[PDB]
Amino acid sequence: WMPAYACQRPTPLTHHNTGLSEALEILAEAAGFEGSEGRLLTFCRAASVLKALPSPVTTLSQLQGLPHFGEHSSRVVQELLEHGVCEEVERVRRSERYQTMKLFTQIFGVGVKTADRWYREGLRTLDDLREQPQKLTQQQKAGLQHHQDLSTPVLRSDVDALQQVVEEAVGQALPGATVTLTGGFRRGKLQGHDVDFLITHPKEGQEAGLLPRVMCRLQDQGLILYHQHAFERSFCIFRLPQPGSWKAVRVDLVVAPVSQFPFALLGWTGSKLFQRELRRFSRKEKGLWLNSHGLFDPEQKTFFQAASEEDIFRHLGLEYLPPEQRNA
DNA sequence: CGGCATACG
DNA sequence: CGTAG
DNA sequence: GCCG
Ligand SMILES: [Cl-]
Ligand SMILES: [Mg+2]
Ligand SMILES: [Mg+2]
Ligand code: NA
Repeated sequence: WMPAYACQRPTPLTHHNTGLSEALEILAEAAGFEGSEGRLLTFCRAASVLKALPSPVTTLSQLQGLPHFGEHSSRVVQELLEHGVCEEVERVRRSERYQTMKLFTQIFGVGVKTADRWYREGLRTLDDLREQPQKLTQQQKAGLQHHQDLSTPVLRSDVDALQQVVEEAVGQALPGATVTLTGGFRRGKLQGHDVDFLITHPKEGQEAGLLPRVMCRLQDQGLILYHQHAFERSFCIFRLPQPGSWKAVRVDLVVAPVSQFPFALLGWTGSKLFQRELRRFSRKEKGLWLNSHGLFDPEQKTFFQAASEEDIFRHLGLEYLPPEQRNA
């Protein structure tokens, strides 16, 4: 009675198998660092299955019949249950390759392919990167300059303050436009790496051209430490007040027309695995194509209208899950 | 075996 | 190539 | 790495 797709089952933020899921997610991350997207997906899916269980796994027996647990993931769990550590996981953790790829990929502007190239060139530390800055993109220069602040968690107190300043700019840019908190905070997280906001307007079409107007106003208020600048997604670094000072915070701003707002809200609320699984479910089980703009029936060549996330779950024949249960 | 989500900057 | 969930 |  464990469904195979993560979007078919509630996954709360906190659960009963934290240590086991964390170990599998190390292997998933390492698989991604080597370009093994299929193995990354299986380890992520197996980890997420454990997050959805109603109690702790105490015996290997309890994995039988669970989807995404075969010989490899079962052996990892068996060793953690019997010995408290998995040798494979500890070897990954200790490896120079894992540690450096993790360090490099957590820089804003650096992905797996860039990190891997730097690794092969012999680079290992952030100061190694700062010693050859003409090699860096301006986005990477920003990510490196701000790396320390961006490594500090954002608190829910921080979010409320940023939401207020974003609403002020949005209101001047387009009266009546609204700002909705999305991402991990909408799933109930008390901390985050960034803050995600979704912007729309109740009159279809009025949101066209909005984001440049919003960003120009935030920049004029001195709040933008970095951004890339027609566009509809902005990946920014904001100045957030602190006692006697301030800190840099990643903020994403997205604009959607109100007709697409439920699809954008669903996508930007995540989790990442939940959205991948939902889109896979849509296509492979229902023959419908889902993204953050809409839901397409490729046979009738028609888009589904949705007025709510509830509509979208119903369209897909899935029982509704609130954001707090999408923590796959 | 093929498949593994699907966009925008 | 990077970014997003 | 696992599923269908
Ligand atoms: Cl793979
Ligand atoms: Mg976020
Ligand atoms: Mg984000
Ligand atoms: Na990065």
